[PDB]
Amino acid sequence: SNIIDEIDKASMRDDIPEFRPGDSVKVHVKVVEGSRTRVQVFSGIVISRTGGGVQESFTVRKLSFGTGVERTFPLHSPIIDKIEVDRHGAVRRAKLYYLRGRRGKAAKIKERGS
Amino acid sequence: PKPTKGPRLGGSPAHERIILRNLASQLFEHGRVVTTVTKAKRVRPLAEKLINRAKTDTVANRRFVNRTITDRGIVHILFTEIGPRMEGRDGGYTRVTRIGIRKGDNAPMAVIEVISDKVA
Amino acid sequence: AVPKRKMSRSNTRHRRSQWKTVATKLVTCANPACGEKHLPHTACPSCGGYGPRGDRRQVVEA
Amino acid sequence: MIQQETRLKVADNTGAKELLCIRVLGGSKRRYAYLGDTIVCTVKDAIPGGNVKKGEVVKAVVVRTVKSHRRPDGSYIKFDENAAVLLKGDGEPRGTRIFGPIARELREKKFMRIVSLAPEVI
Amino acid sequence: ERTVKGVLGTKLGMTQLWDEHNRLVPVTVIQAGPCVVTQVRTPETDGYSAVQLGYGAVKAKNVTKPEAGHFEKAGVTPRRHLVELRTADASEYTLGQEIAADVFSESDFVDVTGTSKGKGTAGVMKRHGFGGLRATHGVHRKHRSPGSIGGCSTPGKVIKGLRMAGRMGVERVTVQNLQVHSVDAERGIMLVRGAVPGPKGSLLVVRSAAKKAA
RNA sequence: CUCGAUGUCGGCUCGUCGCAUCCUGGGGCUGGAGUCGGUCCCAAGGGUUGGGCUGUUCGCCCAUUAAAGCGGCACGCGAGCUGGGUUCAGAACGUCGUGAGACAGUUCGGUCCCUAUCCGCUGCGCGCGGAGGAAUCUUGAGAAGGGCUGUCUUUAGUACGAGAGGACCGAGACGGACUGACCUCUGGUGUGCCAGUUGUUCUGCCAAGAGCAUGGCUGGUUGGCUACGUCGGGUUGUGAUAACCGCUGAAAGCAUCUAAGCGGGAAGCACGCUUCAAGAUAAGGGUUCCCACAGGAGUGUUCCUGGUAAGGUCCCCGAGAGAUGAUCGGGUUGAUAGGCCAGACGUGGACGCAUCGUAAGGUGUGGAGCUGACUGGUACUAAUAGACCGAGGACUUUCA
RNA sequence: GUAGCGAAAUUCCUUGUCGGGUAAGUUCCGACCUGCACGAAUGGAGUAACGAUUUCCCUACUGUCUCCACCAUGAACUCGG
RNA sequence: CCCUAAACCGACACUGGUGGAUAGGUAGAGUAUACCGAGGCGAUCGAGUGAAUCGUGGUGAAGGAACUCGGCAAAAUGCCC
RNA sequence: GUCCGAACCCACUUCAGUUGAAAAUGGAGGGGAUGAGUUGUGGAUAGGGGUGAAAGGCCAAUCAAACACCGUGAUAGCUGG
Ligand SMILES: [Mg+2]
Ligand SMILES: [Mg+2]
Ligand SMILES: [Mg+2]
Ligand SMILES: [Mg+2]
Ligand SMILES: [Mg+2]
Ligand SMILES: [Mg+2]
Ligand SMILES: [Mg+2]
Ligand SMILES: [Mg+2]
Ligand SMILES: [Mg+2]
Ligand SMILES: [Mg+2]
Ligand SMILES: [Mg+2]
Ligand SMILES: [Mg+2]
Ligand SMILES: [Mg+2]
Ligand SMILES: [Mg+2]
Ligand SMILES: [Mg+2]
Ligand SMILES: [Mg+2]
Ligand SMILES: [Mg+2]
Ligand SMILES: [Mg+2]
Ligand SMILES: [Mg+2]
Ligand SMILES: [Mg+2]
Ligand SMILES: [Mg+2]
Ligand SMILES: [Mg+2]
Ligand SMILES: [Mg+2]
Ligand SMILES: [Mg+2]
Ligand SMILES: [Mg+2]
Ligand SMILES: [Mg+2]
Ligand SMILES: [Mg+2]
Ligand SMILES: [Mg+2]
Ligand SMILES: [Mg+2]
Ligand SMILES: [Mg+2]
Ligand SMILES: [Mg+2]
Ligand SMILES: [Mg+2]
Ligand SMILES: [Mg+2]
Ligand SMILES: [Mg+2]
Ligand SMILES: [Mg+2]
Ligand SMILES: [Mg+2]
Ligand SMILES: [Mg+2]
Ligand SMILES: [Mg+2]
Ligand SMILES: [Mg+2]
Ligand SMILES: [Mg+2]
Ligand SMILES: [Mg+2]
Ligand SMILES: [Mg+2]
Ligand SMILES: [Mg+2]
Ligand SMILES: [Mg+2]
Ligand SMILES: [Mg+2]
Ligand SMILES: [Mg+2]
Ligand SMILES: [Mg+2]
Ligand SMILES: [Mg+2]
Ligand SMILES: [Mg+2]
Ligand SMILES: [Mg+2]
Ligand SMILES: [Mg+2]
Ligand SMILES: [Mg+2]
Ligand SMILES: [Mg+2]
Ligand SMILES: [Mg+2]
Ligand SMILES: [Mg+2]
Ligand SMILES: [Mg+2]
Ligand SMILES: [Mg+2]
Ligand SMILES: [Mg+2]
Ligand SMILES: [Mg+2]
Ligand SMILES: [Mg+2]
Ligand SMILES: [Mg+2]
Ligand SMILES: [Mg+2]
Ligand SMILES: [Mg+2]
Ligand SMILES: [Mg+2]
Ligand SMILES: [Mg+2]
Ligand SMILES: [Mg+2]
Ligand SMILES: [Mg+2]
Ligand SMILES: [Mg+2]
Ligand SMILES: [Mg+2]
Ligand SMILES: [Mg+2]
Ligand SMILES: [Mg+2]
Ligand SMILES: [Mg+2]
Ligand SMILES: [Mg+2]
Ligand SMILES: [Mg+2]
Ligand SMILES: [Mg+2]
Ligand SMILES: [Zn+2]
Repeated sequence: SNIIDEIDKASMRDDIPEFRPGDSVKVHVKVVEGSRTRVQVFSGIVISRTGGGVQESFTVRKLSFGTGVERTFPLHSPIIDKIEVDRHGAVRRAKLYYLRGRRGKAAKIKERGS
Repeated sequence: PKPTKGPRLGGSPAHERIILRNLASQLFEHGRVVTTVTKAKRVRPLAEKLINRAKTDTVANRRFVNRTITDRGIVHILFTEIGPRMEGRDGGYTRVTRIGIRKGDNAPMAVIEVISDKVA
Repeated sequence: AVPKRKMSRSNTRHRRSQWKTVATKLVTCANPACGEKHLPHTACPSCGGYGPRGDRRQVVEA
Repeated sequence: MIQQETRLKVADNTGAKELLCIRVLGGSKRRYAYLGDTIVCTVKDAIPGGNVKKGEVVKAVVVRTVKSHRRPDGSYIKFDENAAVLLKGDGEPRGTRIFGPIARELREKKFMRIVSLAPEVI
Repeated sequence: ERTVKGVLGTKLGMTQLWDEHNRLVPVTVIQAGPCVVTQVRTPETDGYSAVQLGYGAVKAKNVTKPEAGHFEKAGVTPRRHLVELRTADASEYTLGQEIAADVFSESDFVDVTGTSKGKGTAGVMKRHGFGGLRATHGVHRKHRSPGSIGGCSTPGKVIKGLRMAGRMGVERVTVQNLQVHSVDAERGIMLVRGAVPGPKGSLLVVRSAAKKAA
């Protein structure tokens, strides 16, 4: 019902930038270190956006030290300080799962308006 | 529209798709059709989707309707007679009425028919 | 498996008596000019019409 | 998820290149090992020049699972290869270096040395 | 013998929240609507202490004369549902009294009772977790069989209570120690941390946690 | 006992029971510094792993675990599965026999079936009864389920001990296994949805599409179902006890846990928690509704017919329900479903047009078009119209 | 009883012993000879190639399995014959 | 008149067996396979319904023989240069 | 008596069937597929005999001696009535 949605509006945020899978994104994830806290930047390619209200989440793929790391973030999670969009990709798919098995020049995304 | 949940007509989902499309085409061809209860009640949503799409006449809409039906003569009927007949109707372009049963196999039979009178 | 013994008359009849059918109910046609019996929520086979005394839309050409 | 007969790669420089999970420590009947779980392994393949021989039974901690890992904040982490890090029987690495990214779940008060040597903790 | 607070509601669905430790918590949304005390049961007249609550929106043409008379004696408008709450403080309840979701605070533990979702006639492998037979290696038309169901000439019988196929679901299930996340009484909404039995729209009984807490 | 047939090993599945207890609980004696141990009692509530070898049982071994118990049930369980072993016809080896052949010697190969009548058992209905007919909410005689456990932190380096070592009794945190519900999250599915694409046929052709090839094949994917998913659960306790520890105390001037009596005392017993439950024919209880109908026989009215009240069913639209019955909701005084309108999800840029490119194609118009289940509206379509059942002051007796 | 072969389709004892392979190998692969009861045209020992033969191992691969879920269908199920 | 069959051999108007001739198009090496032609058929009980279950197909996270007497079945591999 | 592979011939594995569609088959794979190949028509060999790339195989759907009739109402210390 819309009662569920109006309850969700209390948890949803407003400062989310507009982006699509295929875009290069830096997510400023807050990391708890005992007494300390820090902001660690996860830079990568958005490969999926599973939508729907406060349930919206997006997946970012990074290539670090010869291994791929995928992180899935709820788009309205309070652990995300902010989201930066670097490149706007030019893809043809909603889910970029094919990038999992691609590395090198075959794994790079065209920029929007090219 | 919504899938059929249970087992499909004609012993196969592909055959059910064919059956529903042909049955909608025959409904549009003849105005009314006696086609047992389950087939009529399963073809009603598709037929009303098609009629609603045909309520507004554009070339793109005619091609989209011709994706189904596939008989351009029936497409012409739908876009010329059935379509303008439902200018003021907000849905409910067809009605189903039970007739009885078939002697051979006791199939409950019903006639589905496009609305004939103008709403205005 | 196979029936070990011939079932008694009492038990056979107890089971067989439950193989039955209910009578079809039938309703009087709302059309005053017809007044015949038809199935509920079904067009009258005689007049070929459906609906209350007012509406009365033709359904079957019979 | 790492179960018996799962083969893992090594994030250490002990010379071992591939481990076979013989058991998942943590209780009887336990099925799977996740990020930060300790397993008993055998060394299927090792570098000829190294301090670990093939067929040696060792203990390792699982890092870099392929399946997924949920976190209490609702996020998930996923890698592209099942990895593991050998141990000296007291919670400390046998090797002197760690390779590739390491999960944050290793920094649950437990594997401080591994997290310190981690090139990247995600 | 135990004093229990209670309220009736409807399962509206689920969503998710983030608590103050930034933890994702699944919450069920219960329209813990206004309930009215239709009847109070006393040891003198009934033999036990309990409070009958109403709750529910009902059409005036769907309430029969006996129900209408019951509600008229209660002095309240007719409600769709009627459920009792076995409380030892039933007396403190007056006939026609108003009960709202604010009967529960922001961190009370509760027990939620509802009728589970139905599954129809379920097999042994589904309704009892039976491990069947293998898929290959000569298994002959018994891949989901229940296996043996007894011994031999002794006891030459099938013991009572053996788990076999049958209809699963649609039964009273109580899930305990769910911590209420939030209560908004002005619209009768309760957010309860967890998953409660039953499909969306079912009736739910939210009572104080019998075992208090963990 | 069975030869007008009682199918014979091990595993799989499903259990159930005994206790001669493997772990967990309790206690004596030793002890034993502690830490641990080992032994005689109690105790069957729950739990009691995954693999290598062999057809194996057995057994050995690897890695764990609180522990990897022993047995019964036709050495439980082939109208449940397995056929590897055994015990058919083929063949070979060794040994034996002149030979046909033989071998609890070995080796390779090697048919089974069953639509469940009765009891049994898991589920689900119909009927009748519950002394008037109904509607709702219930009590619980009784029944079932559930009952596992680890590691770490702290008490405390305290007690103990010469040191090294290292507690009991309590407190807290986090797990394994098991399990209930559940779909917000993650994963899987997807005969719907969107998209791409090969071959081919077709819609006259272009354009745009359609059929078939496993949904032709691929890329995704809401709803639903689900676990690999996330929430919860075991308990905190009470009573009477087991072994055992006692108090007072004789018989027997003492003593003695006992003969009178009282107290402690375990995961066991009975409760506590969850669930079913008045066919509990002992058929319960509360609250509410309907009412003294009609016509015959009659032999105290009796009893049989008939129309109703309260109420219910049939029929129709459905799903939160479902094999079918059933259940729940709706039935025009109506949002029950479909359609329609809008939204969300999903796909990812439709047709057309403009422009660029020789062309395949690119860009723009434009998060476009399409679109199911989810959400909100809206009587446009179908829930027409009607029947049928259903008390009568409700048997009798005594009380008040 | 020679050449050769030998715990072998032959070895009872027996899972012989040692060695290899496995984290763990009554099978296997190479050896030993103590051949219960090998052995030279009922041929001995080998052998490239061949085998829907028997046996062991590695790799790839997977619902074989941990642990099953979901989809569509022919029966099953309801109605008529 | 039937004749790779409902008419023959199988007790049947039986998913079996039955010799020879003709045998087009596109993709293809092909008489394989896919979709079509000439031509012929819609198959000789139906209508429904998301039960368990059996048969027949399909897909699958992570793992990859831990299954099992045994990799049984399936998956992978597959064509041309 | 080459290789891959349809027709054709075969019958290795598996599943289904097992009161079957079928008194031996069907689905999925599998072997041969210029040869000791396969197949049509007609013919020859006959029961202590046939024929057998040999399994006591086959000789009109049960062959360690076919089928039919006859001796014949065989005989049975056995079972039944
Ligand atoms: Mg989206
Ligand atoms: Mg569906
Ligand atoms: Mg059918
Ligand atoms: Mg198709
Ligand atoms: Mg009976
Ligand atoms: Mg299974
Ligand atoms: Mg099978
Ligand atoms: Mg008996
Ligand atoms: Mg007998
Ligand atoms: Mg005992
Ligand atoms: Mg036990
Ligand atoms: Mg007991
Ligand atoms: Mg042994
Ligand atoms: Mg036992
Ligand atoms: Mg036995
Ligand atoms: Mg049996
Ligand atoms: Mg055998
Ligand atoms: Mg046997
Ligand atoms: Mg030899
Ligand atoms: Mg001799
Ligand atoms: Mg054998
Ligand atoms: Mg059966
Ligand atoms: Mg009771
Ligand atoms: Mg009883
Ligand atoms: Mg959802
Ligand atoms: Mg998904
Ligand atoms: Mg065609
Ligand atoms: Mg394919
Ligand atoms: Mg979903
Ligand atoms: Mg004394
Ligand atoms: Mg004393
Ligand atoms: Mg375009
Ligand atoms: Mg040996
Ligand atoms: Mg031996
Ligand atoms: Mg050895
Ligand atoms: Mg010689
Ligand atoms: Mg010789
Ligand atoms: Mg010899
Ligand atoms: Mg020879
Ligand atoms: Mg030789
Ligand atoms: Mg050789
Ligand atoms: Mg061979
Ligand atoms: Mg291997
Ligand atoms: Mg069927
Ligand atoms: Mg029938
Ligand atoms: Mg022909
Ligand atoms: Mg035929
Ligand atoms: Mg014939
Ligand atoms: Mg060609
Ligand atoms: Mg062909
Ligand atoms: Mg033609
Ligand atoms: Mg023909
Ligand atoms: Mg026929
Ligand atoms: Mg059905
Ligand atoms: Mg497959
Ligand atoms: Mg998929
Ligand atoms: Mg998989
Ligand atoms: Mg995978
Ligand atoms: Mg692999
Ligand atoms: Mg194995
Ligand atoms: Mg095993
Ligand atoms: Mg195979
Ligand atoms: Mg394959
Ligand atoms: Mg050749
Ligand atoms: Mg032929
Ligand atoms: Mg054979
Ligand atoms: Mg079989
Ligand atoms: Mg060859
Ligand atoms: Mg002749
Ligand atoms: Mg012989
Ligand atoms: Mg013969
Ligand atoms: Mg003779
Ligand atoms: Mg004579
Ligand atoms: Mg005689
Ligand atoms: Mg006899
Ligand atoms: Zn009429």
